[PDB]
Amino acid sequence: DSLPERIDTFTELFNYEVALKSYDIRILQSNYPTKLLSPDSLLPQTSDYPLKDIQQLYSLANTCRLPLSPLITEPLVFTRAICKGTQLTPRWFSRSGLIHPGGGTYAARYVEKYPELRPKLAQYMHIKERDNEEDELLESLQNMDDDAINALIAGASMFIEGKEMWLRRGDRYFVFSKDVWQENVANAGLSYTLASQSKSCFVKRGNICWDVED
Ligand SMILES: [Cl-]
Repeated sequence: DSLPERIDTFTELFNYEVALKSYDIRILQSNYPTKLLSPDSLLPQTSDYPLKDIQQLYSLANTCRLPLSPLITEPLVFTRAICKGTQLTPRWFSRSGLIHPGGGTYAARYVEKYPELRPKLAQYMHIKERDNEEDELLESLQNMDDDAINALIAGASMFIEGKEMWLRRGDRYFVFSKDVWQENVANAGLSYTLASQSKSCFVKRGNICWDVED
């Protein structure tokens, strides 16, 4: 038929009423903001901060003995609270950028100093900083590779999370079992390769590099 047309046919073989799970995209967005799912949040934040100011903030946090920069005003109060032992409310976390200029969240660093506030501030931590002390959606999110999580952030058509496949259909994502989606791959006339394990990924849908079968 066509490689891209076979992927359109692939999505039509699914029964979106007998899906193992289903998630409203707007609900998922309010429970998990992008900054708390994104792999870039765990990195030093050189895209939003100048490398020189990141150095000065880290030096102030290491010693506890306020640099002049236009962006470091919010990170500076976090450093003050950490050094002096003062409090920051959940209101503060909800209105912050959530991400510390050195990577990771403000809520995880704060909970490292006050471990008893973990339940109150868990929703402000990155999914990779949470231990899941309460969750099925959090567990699926945590087991997504960087390409699958970034494809969920972007609203991509589909992606493989472990053994299950998530497929978008409007404002929801439907999750299907390994047996159901693998048979549809053969029923459509397709082969797949994970983006992380492929040399070339020219027909990419999320975390999936599609090809024809033989
Ligand atoms: Cl897509």
